[PDB]
Amino acid sequence: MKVEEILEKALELVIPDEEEVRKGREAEEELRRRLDELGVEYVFVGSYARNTWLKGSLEIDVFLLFPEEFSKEELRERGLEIGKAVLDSYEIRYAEHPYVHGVVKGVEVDVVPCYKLKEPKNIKSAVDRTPFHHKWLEGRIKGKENEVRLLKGFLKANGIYGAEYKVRGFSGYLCELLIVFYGSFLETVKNARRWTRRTVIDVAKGEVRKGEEFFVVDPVDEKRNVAANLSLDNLARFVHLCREFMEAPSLGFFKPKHPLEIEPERLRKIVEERGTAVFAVKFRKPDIVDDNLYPQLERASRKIFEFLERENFMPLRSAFKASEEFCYLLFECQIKEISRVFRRMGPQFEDERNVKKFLSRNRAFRPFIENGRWWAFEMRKFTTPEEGVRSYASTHWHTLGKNVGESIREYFEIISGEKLFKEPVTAELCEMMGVKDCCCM
Amino acid sequence: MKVEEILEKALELVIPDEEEVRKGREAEEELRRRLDELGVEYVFVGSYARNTWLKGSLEIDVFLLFPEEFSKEELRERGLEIGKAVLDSYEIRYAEHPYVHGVVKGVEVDVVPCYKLKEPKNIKSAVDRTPFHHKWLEGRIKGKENEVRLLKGFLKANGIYGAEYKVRGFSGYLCELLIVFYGSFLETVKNARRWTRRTVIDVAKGEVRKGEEFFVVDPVDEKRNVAANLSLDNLARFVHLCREFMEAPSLGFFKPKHPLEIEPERLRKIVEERGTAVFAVKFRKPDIVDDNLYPQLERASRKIFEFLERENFMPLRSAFKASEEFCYLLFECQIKEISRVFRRMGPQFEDERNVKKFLSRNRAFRPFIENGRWWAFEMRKFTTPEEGVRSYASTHWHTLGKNVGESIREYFEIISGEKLFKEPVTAELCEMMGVKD
RNA sequence: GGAAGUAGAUGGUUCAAGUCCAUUUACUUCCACC
RNA sequence: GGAAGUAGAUGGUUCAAGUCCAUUUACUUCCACC
Ligand SMILES: Nc1ncnc2c1ncn2[C@@H]1O[C@H](COP(=O)(O)OP(=O)(O)OP(=O)(O)O)[C@@H](O)[C@H]1O
Ligand SMILES: Nc1ncnc2c1ncn2[C@@H]1O[C@H](COP(=O)(O)OP(=O)(O)OP(=O)(O)O)[C@@H](O)[C@H]1O
Ligand SMILES: [Mn+2]
Repeated sequence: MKVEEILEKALELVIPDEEEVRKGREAEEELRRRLDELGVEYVFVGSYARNTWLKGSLEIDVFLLFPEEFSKEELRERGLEIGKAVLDSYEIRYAEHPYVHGVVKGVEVDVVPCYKLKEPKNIKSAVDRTPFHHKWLEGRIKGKENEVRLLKGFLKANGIYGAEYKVRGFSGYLCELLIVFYGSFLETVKNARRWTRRTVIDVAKGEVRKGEEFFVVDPVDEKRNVAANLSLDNLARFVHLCREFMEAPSLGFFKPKHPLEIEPERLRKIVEERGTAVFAVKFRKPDIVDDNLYPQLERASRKIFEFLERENFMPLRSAFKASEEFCYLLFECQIKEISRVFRRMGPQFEDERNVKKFLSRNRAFRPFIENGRWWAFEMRKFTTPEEGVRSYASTHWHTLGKNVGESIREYFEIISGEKLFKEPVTAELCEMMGVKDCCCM
Repeated sequence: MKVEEILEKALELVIPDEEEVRKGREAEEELRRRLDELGVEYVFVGSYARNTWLKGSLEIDVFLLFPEEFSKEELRERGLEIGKAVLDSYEIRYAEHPYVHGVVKGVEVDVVPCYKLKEPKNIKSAVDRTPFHHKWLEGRIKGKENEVRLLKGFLKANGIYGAEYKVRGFSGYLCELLIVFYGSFLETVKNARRWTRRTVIDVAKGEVRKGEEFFVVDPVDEKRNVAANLSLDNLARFVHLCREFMEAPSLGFFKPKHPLEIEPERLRKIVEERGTAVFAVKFRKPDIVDDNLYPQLERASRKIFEFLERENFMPLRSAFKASEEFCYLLFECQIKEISRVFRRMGPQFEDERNVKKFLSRNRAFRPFIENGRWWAFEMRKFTTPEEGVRSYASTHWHTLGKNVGESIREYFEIISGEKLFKEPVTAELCEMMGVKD
């Protein structure tokens, strides 16, 4: 179909209906009656206050403005007090900046404490720009909300919406800025296509520039990269998505895909067809927030992956999963088994004193001469990748992030092959190996 | 036994006995008589003519002299004809410069044609320097001819004596030059220790030097490297050898130990203990002289070894063997079997046009992005180093040396596992695998 | 918590470490959690 | 026959390989067979 019609149909996927808006307005009225009764300085920020929220994804943001003089400790104490005071029921978990998550009249709320500033240049808390963002966006976003919703739909469906470490994709606010910078979803997509990894997009200045890295300049604070946590890979995924959408437009880009329930039998065959070593490390999930788990999970992966590569097991790709009570670290290797013996470089034949030291050692085989250098044969303490990481992880748990490294210490195991296939990691496995035709809807 | 007491014993193995020399002088008188009777300018050279041959292996060198006017061909025709005429039973097989190998009274003989030059500069024939070697070295070795004999046995018990491509070792002449430079086998051994690949020995002026690479100058032709064919590794073996002898001297350094008969069962265990892929390419041996063969076996093997590495089989070492009718290229590999899928590198996402082509190629698995750029899983054609070289040797036979290549082109088998060990390549596997029993 | 940078200092590995594998002190950043 | 080198001519691989795998024509050495 023509791109214009594909977008009209996409709007039914991304615009909240009056069921949900009603439910939000009267959630807003209640929240206000409560906060007013409490006589506190507050301000509605975020997608709800600018009507740029997606269908079925409503969350109201209430900011409480405290005096700049307040300590970090007082900011916490009162923040949570009011937040608790104001919600039908609540929940407190945060990685660094304190807030309370909760519900009023069946709708989700974040009540967040912050400092009231005259300038967002220099910032006490980490969220101090948010009420300035809104003030910047408030007038400039009007009548473009649906463009925003389209871009947020396109992103979510394609798994790259959100700046959190779990996603490392596009923040909601980044979406709003882009729509402001580019006019419309379509125009964002059409331009997105020629973003290099060095595209600097200075919204306030209306400029596109070449810099050291991809960088969206926060209108509100110039030092701030709005896309600071957008992975170079997700940037790439996005520009590819754009190029692909404009060749062949489709409502598909706006509907999300889901892993297909794949038989432990079919992927037995797939793995053996590939003939690779695939195994995971299974360990108990440290009870910490998402934004803390995921970097350490990434870290754990890199470290073993690198261990695997300097040990010549020739790793391909790595992935991870965090279930309810377990985390897995998945790997695939080209080498299932390596020989016991390997080569070690020795001193040049002339360097007498070091040659002395080099054959000093007790070795099963005699060292030889090659291209005018001594060389030895020595044994490996392991010959398969599973054996390797079993050893690596046992002795190097410390280096695997503070919390997983500790959970791995208390207990970890290796699962490989069919045993591993009855674990809730198949989706990653499929994804990791580039398995075709295993996603749907 | 002290230092000099080891050269004493060795003398019986290096100096020719009563019988051996006496069979020479008469086999020499017999030779002058036929050659004179033919009326040729000829002159005796080499180890026998300088009383510098090792006991047991004697070879008389006779040089036919000719005017410079003779064509490349003319030199060759008379050279062979006079040769055939002079010897008893005789043999011709050479790689470039025509000589004739034979037997007289019972001993082995070489008769080589060459041109009578004024000076060994712009040397016409290949071997023209030999008379001019003799003319300089005769009167400078008169009495120290037992210092070469000690050096020769030493190097020949170590299989690193002989400049020919099967040995890449020390030339007989070079050893003679090491005595005239140093004065004694022992002193030669002393300095050897601080020899480097950077060494330039100048016999002409008697001066050690750190020039280009290793270079023993010929005082007869300054531009010759008398050490031209000594390998870097074979150098390395001699200099380590001399370090070992100096610190712990033995007669064992003169005994030629006979390549261990390690049973086919024993190393099947060692190879399985090492857990490595160890196979050989077996093919019919081309009917060519050694000097054209061994360089081709070197090349053949080098090329396959380099294939192996670039194919991620992680080879350790290689070796080769020439038998009656067969040749063997041996390899050992860390990887017995590699996965079927591998990674091909794509282009950076920004490059729309190359990304589009890279994605258009039919594969079995979705390509992915990693660290900015596209990557693709691809299926290998072979999963074992054996399947590997079968495929390589099949297609690249021509790059594997002129003749060995032709031979591989006709036929070869890849032998490994149980079948390999019952073939005449065990000696070479031990050496290659660094075995001690 | 993660990442980055600066000035360190230890361990282990190697014939050989400022470089490889870990550890740790000090300091300046940044990101995520809104 | 092998190797080092100067001046080009292709062919395969690959998204791209003037850089990977090969091939080829000249002129230039050099080594082994003594
Ligand atoms: N990573 C971030 N970078 C910049 N601003 C942020 C970030 N996270 C939150 N904010 C600010 O806080 C506001 C509320 O953010 P929140 O995480 O509640 O999502 P949102 O912007 O409301 O959009 P949506 O609800 O559609 O995901 C944002 O509009 C923005 O001003
Ligand atoms: N590669 C070489 N380089 C220089 N000179 C050589 C070479 N090969 C042979 N010659 C010359 O030809 C002569 C005869 O060589 P031949 O191959 O018969 O052995 P040799 O040097 O006489 O010693 P032996 O016969 O004891 O091994 C030598 O004395 C030497 O002068
Ligand atoms: Mn929100």
